[PDB]
Amino acid sequence: YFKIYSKHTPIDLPQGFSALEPLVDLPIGINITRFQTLLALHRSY
Amino acid sequence: RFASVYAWNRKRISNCVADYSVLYNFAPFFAFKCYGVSPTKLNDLCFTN
Repeated sequence: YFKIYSKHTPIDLPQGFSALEPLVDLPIGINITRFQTLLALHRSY
Repeated sequence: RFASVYAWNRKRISNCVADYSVLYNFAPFFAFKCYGVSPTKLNDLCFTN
């Protein structure tokens, strides 16, 4: 069962308080052991 | 097409009405064992996944 949370707030991590909230609905059984981040550039590679 | 006991095929079911009568109505389905639930109450339950 998936679990994804997100939260956007104005400001490094400050000393404030914020709670993450569920955002999607993706029921699919996967033994997730990987994690990849995706960036963006303009060099056109 | 059914895969082997290892690398078994897995399919998620959602966003559709579930009529279980046709399932156990099949004659060759001799083995039908339920854990944590009874066969008579499958058609009246609500499922999240």
